[PDB]
Amino acid sequence: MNRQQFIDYAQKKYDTKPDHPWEKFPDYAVFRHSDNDKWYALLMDIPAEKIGINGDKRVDVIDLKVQPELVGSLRKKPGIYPAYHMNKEHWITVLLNGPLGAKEIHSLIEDSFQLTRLEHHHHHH
Repeated sequence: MNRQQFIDYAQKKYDTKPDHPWEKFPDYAVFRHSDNDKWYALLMDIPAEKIGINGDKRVDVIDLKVQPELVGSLRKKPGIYPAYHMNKEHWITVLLNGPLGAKEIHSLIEDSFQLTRLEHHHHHH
């Protein structure tokens, strides 16, 4: 899967525009819904050695939010490495330059989308 596809896909399904809070990182892109509040989606190129792969070539990865019980299912698939941040089950690093298929990624995102749905609750009774 190429980044151009990810950027066009997000603007197509998430209709969200890229953001870069840190100017020292213009190549970094962050997607978030201000109408949903609470989310995590960042795309950045990190060394292949930072994902556990021996290769020293740089690769493109994106943050994927999943449920604590579906982490084993998604994390079981190869090419997907766990987040190196403080969390792990909440956010999972996915290798776009990996063996992951475009249709396979779309299915996984659909599952994460359910958690990024707008208006989680709003009813007096």
